Amino acid sequence: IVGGYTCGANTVPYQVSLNSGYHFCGGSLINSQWVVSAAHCYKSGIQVRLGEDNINVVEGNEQFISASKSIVHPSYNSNTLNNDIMLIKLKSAASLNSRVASISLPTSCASAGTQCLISGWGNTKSSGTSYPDVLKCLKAPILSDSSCKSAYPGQITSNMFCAGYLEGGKDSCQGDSGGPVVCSGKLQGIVSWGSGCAQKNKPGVYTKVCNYVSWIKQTIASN
Ligand SMILES: *[B]([O])([O])[C]([C]C1=[C]C(C#N)=[C][C]=[C]1)[N]C(=O)[C]1[C][C][C]N1C(=O)[C]([N])[C]C1=[C][C]=[C][C]=[C]1
Ligand SMILES: [Ca+2]
Repeated sequence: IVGGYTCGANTVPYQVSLNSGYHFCGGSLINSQWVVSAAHCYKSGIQVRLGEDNINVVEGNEQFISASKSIVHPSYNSNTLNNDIMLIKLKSAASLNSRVASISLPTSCASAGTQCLISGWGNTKSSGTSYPDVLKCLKAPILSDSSCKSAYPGQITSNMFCAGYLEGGKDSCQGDSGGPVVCSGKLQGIVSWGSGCAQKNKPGVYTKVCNYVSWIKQTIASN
C-alpha cells in the first residue's frame, strides 16, 4: 500500500496472508474454512496465515492452516485479468475470535463514492521498493465507471472497478494482490492490478465481488 497508514495489530481481522515460504498474496476470510483471493495468486503449496500483523514475527494471534484445495474461477483470463477471483479451502476450520473473523459477502454492489478500506503487506513506494512487515491500510472511495474506463481505455470489464485517487499518491501496490476492499462491512473488491502504483490518473483496479456471490455460495455448498 502506498500512502496509507499502519492498521494496528489485528484491527483488520479477516485479512489473511498467503504463504509459500514467504508472503506472496493477500486474501479474505469468508467463513471458518474458506478464503477468497485473486486467481492470479494461484499456486500449489499454499499455507494460509490468519491473525497476522507482523508477518516476520510470531506475535501470538496467528493460525497457520494449509489449504486443502483451491478453485480458480472457471472463466478467469490471465491475459486480461477478467474474473480475477479464486477460492481456497483450508484443511481445518479456523477458530474465530475478535482478532480472527470472517467478512460478509455483499448483498448489493457498492456505488461510486463509497469509502472503503484497502489493506495489505505490499510495497509502500511508488518508485522504489520497501515492503512493510506490518499491515498497512488505506481509505479510498470507489471511482465512477467513466473515470475508470477513461483511465484505462479498453481494459475495464463489468467485473472490475477502480478505487483510489486520480491525483495519485495513494494506492495499492505489488504484494497487495488478492487482498480485501471492504465497504460498509461488506467485501466489495479484491486487489487485482494497476499501472504502476500511485501514479496520477492510474488508480488501482479491483475485482467486483458482488458479481460472484452466487458462484461463491454455490461452490462452497458442494466443496
Ligand atoms: B498483486 O500481484 O500483488 C499486484 C497488485 C498491484 C500491482 C500494481 C502494479 N504495477 C498496482 C496495483 C496493484 N498485481 C499485479 O502485479 C497484477 C497481476 C499481474 C500484473 N499486474 C498488474 O498490476 C499489471 N501491472 C498490469 C496488468 C493489466 C492487465 C493484464 C495484465 C497485467
Ligand atoms: Ca512469515
